[PDB]
Amino acid sequence: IQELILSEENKTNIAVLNLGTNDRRNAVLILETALHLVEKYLGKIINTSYLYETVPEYIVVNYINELMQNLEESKYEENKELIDKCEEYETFLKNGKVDNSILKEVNVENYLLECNNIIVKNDEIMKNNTSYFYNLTVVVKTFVNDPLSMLVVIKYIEELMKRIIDIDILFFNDFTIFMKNIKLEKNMIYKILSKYIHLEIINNMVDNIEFLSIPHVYTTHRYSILLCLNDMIPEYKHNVLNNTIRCLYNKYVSRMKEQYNINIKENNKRIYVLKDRISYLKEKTNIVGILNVNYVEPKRAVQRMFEMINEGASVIDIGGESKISERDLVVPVLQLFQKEWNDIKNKIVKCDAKPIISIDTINYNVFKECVDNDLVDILNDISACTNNPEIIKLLKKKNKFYSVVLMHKRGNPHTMDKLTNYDNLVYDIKNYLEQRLNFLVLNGIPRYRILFDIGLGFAKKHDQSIKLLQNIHVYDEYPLFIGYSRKRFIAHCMNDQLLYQKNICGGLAIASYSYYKKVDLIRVHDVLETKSVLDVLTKIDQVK
Amino acid sequence: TNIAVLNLGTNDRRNAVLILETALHLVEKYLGKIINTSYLYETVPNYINELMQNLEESKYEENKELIDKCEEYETFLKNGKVDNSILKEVNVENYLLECNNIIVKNDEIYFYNLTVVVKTFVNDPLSMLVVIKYIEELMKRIIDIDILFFNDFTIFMKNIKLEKNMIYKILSKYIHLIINNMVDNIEFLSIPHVYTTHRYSILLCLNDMIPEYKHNVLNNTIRCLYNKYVSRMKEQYNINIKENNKRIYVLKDRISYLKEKTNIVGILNVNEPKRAVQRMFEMINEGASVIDIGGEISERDLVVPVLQLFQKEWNDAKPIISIDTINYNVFKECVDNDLVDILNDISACTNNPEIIKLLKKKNKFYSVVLMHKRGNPHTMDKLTNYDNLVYDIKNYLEQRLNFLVLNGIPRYRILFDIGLGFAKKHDQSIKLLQNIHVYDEYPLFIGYSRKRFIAHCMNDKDQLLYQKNICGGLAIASYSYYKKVDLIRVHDVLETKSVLDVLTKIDQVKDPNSSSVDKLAAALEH
Ligand SMILES: COc1ncnc(NS(=O)(=O)c2ccc(NCC3=Nc4c(nc(N)[nH]c4=O)NC3)cc2)c1OC
Ligand SMILES: COc1ncnc(NS(=O)(=O)c2ccc(NCC3=Nc4c(nc(N)[nH]c4=O)NC3)cc2)c1OC
Ligand SMILES: Nc1ncnc2c1ncn2[C@@H]1O[C@H](COP(=O)(O)O)[C@@H](O)[C@H]1O
Ligand SMILES: Nc1ncnc2c1ncn2[C@@H]1O[C@H](COP(=O)(O)O)[C@@H](O)[C@H]1O
Ligand SMILES: Nc1nc2c(c(=O)[nH]1)N=C(CO)CN2
Ligand SMILES: [Ca+2]
Ligand SMILES: [Ca+2]
Ligand SMILES: [Mg+2]
Ligand SMILES: [Mg+2]
Repeated sequence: IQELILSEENKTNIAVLNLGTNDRRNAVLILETALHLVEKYLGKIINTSYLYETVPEYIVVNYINELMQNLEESKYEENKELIDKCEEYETFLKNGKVDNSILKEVNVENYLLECNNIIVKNDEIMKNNTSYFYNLTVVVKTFVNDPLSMLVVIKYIEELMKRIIDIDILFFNDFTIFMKNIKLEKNMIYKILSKYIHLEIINNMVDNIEFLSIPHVYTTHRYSILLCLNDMIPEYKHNVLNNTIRCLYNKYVSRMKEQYNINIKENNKRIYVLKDRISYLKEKTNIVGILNVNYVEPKRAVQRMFEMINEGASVIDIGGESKISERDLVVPVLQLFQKEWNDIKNKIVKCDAKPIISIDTINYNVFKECVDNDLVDILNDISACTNNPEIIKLLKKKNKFYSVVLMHKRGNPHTMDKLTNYDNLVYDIKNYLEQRLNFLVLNGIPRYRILFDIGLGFAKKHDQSIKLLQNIHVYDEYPLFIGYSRKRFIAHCMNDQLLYQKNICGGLAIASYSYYKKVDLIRVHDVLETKSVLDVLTKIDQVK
Repeated sequence: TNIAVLNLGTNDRRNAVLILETALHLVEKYLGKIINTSYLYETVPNYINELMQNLEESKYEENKELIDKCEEYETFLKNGKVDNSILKEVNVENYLLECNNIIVKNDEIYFYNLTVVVKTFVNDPLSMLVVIKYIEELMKRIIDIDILFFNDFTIFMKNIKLEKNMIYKILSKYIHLIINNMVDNIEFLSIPHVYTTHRYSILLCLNDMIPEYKHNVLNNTIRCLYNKYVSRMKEQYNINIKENNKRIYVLKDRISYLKEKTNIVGILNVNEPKRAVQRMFEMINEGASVIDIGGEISERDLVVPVLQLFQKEWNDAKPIISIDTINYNVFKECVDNDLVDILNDISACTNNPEIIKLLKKKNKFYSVVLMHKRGNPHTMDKLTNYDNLVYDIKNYLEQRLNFLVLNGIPRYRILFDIGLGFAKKHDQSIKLLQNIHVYDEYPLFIGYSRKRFIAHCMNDKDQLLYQKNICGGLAIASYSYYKKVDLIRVHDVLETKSVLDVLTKIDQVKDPNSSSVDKLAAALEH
């Protein structure tokens, strides 16, 4: 019992996990706490799905903050170093030569029978007599020897966090396992946990581990699982599966339309996260108000910030970059705002009226200072983290994750207008942003915290800027952020302060278009004007 | 007194209006009364001034008297007991064989169509064809006028030869008075016309006027025959037939394709004539296609000088001029002095139905905006109970169009306005916009600009509300653009033009399938 499980030969495995909660209000917090415990106790997070609000598929407070300060250390070291490839993961996808399973495997026929046996039994049990699920999948490059050991460590995580959180193993390497009548005595659980954790309870866990199925029994039966896997590993084909995850996903979607007339997408919603709350993808065009700092007037800038809030902005994007350092332009403004917002002698109940703060910077030192001082929520990196990818390390704090805008450009402001050739503009830009996302996600950044920005006017001719807008549908599956405001291409569409006026007016046309295209965020100079447009369009859509 | 259905055709694109409207007058002058018209259609298979002055007078009197019913026309539609045919009438199968015989013989090798209904004093379709061919000759493919129906008669006359003596005495019966080309042209006579059920353009026009008509020859109602052709062109040939067979409305004298452009109508609201003519020029330069002038010291004194000064300064890309009046005498003056092109009647011509008489001259037709409202400015906020808001207003406006059409105002010159903010609560104005698609078949003109409902949608204080209200209007401009509203009446022209331009640009796709092509190319690349 103690020989191959606690074997000193350290290996690198690939595991796929499903994370789920029922707590709508705290979903982000619950799930992201689990994500941290996974980085800490299991290995490295190298892929995530989007977050989903999910229809239940049963049939065929702040102690979390205090837990985070009392965690036992892992026996395995964290490494935040950027990686550009992962060999084990490539092997896992292909899906070939890894180490032999230390747990006994079953063949396909045995797996299928045992799996169906569990499901029929479960459908029957459950036919007895509510709330949405919040789901996420993750890929972990794990130092844990085997899936039973991993299940033990996962149950500990579940215990530490305690329906609040459900963590399941969907895949572990290419293994096919069905062990039926597991009992591990308490000392064996202790021994497993001690291999991985500097232990400082177990009583619960003995009861809880009844059997082990790899793949998870419900992998092919739950839409919510297939929905999450489709984001991460669509080309993947496990031995016990009739097809790739993408094919299984697509067939499920059509099976609901043809056999049931249900569009299964309608009540299973994709979620992105700007700060700490759920946003439904494509459900709201958010206004991002632009705050340019270039003079020094930190008091005037903070007044403008407050003006913008009242004018209707959900997000404030501050930037010094377009003598005195960038840091000295932005940090004092953010420090003043932070003070002035805290010294609100108004309703302390009115504290969920705070705008999300975004910083338009490519510079590590500036972002590092803002983050340490709790001055910002989002990184707006116009180089899509290519100028200094080390910034990606600052998006992960132990309990906390930050969101990030990835924008496309070529060159710098003086070389930009030259670098205009594209073989296939729309798709070049899209694939570029997709590749940039794969890199952050490979490096442990939650997929649902990443925003795509085509970068209008950045190494684009005016016709190319227009064409990217005509073809904006290309981002229908993704969180989309655009900045068209006061850019020169608008003017090029119209048939000196009159020219500045027509430009602002022309932007509001793009605000309308964005609204109808369900653009998630628009970065604008003119907040009041934009808010007024969106309000009217919203009201015309509201059927009473 | 007979009921005659005519088709009128031309192929000159530039002068289609002037060609077909002149033909309309000559029909009015020489044949009876126009009591129905269709829309103008573009379908796919000039000293008229000198002619208008030296025109021969009819043997019948022209009365512009309004009517609200026409019993003969109602009997035509039924189709009940009418006067017996004074000509050789064939039966069902005999007509069908003879019909097929002209079709197969002709099957051996842009079009602008308009149908009309005429209450005619002319005794028979053959006599009418004589007057019709004479009408065609006075105007000389330039204009072709056919007889689609004459009462309920099933007629075929196999070979016709008539002399200068016979033709002169038919043409004398109806006119006080060359016959050279006329003798050679009249070969035969078919009632109904041979191509009635065959050409799409004909069925398209007839569906405007007489959808429930069922001639003894034809196997279904004009609508059911129309609807079959539409569904068969899609199912059989995978072609949307409405793509190349476009509906036309006319604002002045030029063709406008229904639902193809959102025109800006600039508001000139008087109370100083010099300042107001400056604003008109400004508005043209900001991108207004139409100017809407309204004073409503007298209404006439506020507006007629401004229009007269404008007309002059222009003589020292012309905007279409619209007058916002319900006053008969004010419109009459403007129209006699060629100062306006359009009547904007906010009472939908119910304040004074006589105003409709002024939308016609010998050579002129003016267009009109019909707006829905209840009451006056002081009472309207109270008059907000509707059985079915959306449908009561549409039917209301449809009844009004029918009335103007019964009286010979061309169908294609009448514009619909829902009257936002007139006897509508804020939610009802919104509901009306939400349901604007109910006007997909019609020329639609709306005015939201600066009205109170815009403000109600929003979540230095009075100046802020003013600014928000102009900006909120731009959202409605955008909506109007996507919904394909034909005209929008606005205060802020530059702003609205800026918005419409950007939206037009976004919509101009150089290659209509480059979207899927580029997608495939990306999918085929490593
Ligand atoms: C030399 O003068 C010029 N000549 C021709 N075209 C020009 N381009 S432009 O006027 O259209 C223009 C204007 C402003 C910008 N940058 C503003 C930003 N735009 C964004 C941001 N962040 C995010 N995420 N997305 C953004 O779109 N941060 C700042 C870029 C292009 C131009 O200006 C540099
Ligand atoms: C004295 O009465 C009033 N009292 C309080 N608030 C009022 N404000 S309101 O915003 O609801 C509003 C504003 C303007 C109007 N009418 C302007 C016009 N509107 C049109 C037109 N012609 C056409 N064809 N279509 C038009 O919509 N001519 C003039 C109607 C309602 C108000 O109305 C004048
Ligand atoms: N791949 C798996 N991941 C998680 N739990 C599993 C798996 N295979 C079997 N189980 C068992 O399923 C039960 C967990 O159910 P739940 O409490 O709903 O997560 C426990 O008895 C586990 O031992
Ligand atoms: N119902 C009808 N209306 C008009 N013309 C007709 C009719 N029946 C036969 N025709 C003949 O068709 C000729 C005109 O043909 P077209 O102008 O080429 O369509 C006339 O001169 C008539 O002789
Ligand atoms: N949609 C959905 N349904 C479920 C889920 C879940 O995560 N999502 N988890 C279950 C057992 O924990 C039971 N049912
Ligand atoms: Ca780790
Ligand atoms: Ca007459
Ligand atoms: Mg579970
Ligand atoms: Mg003909």
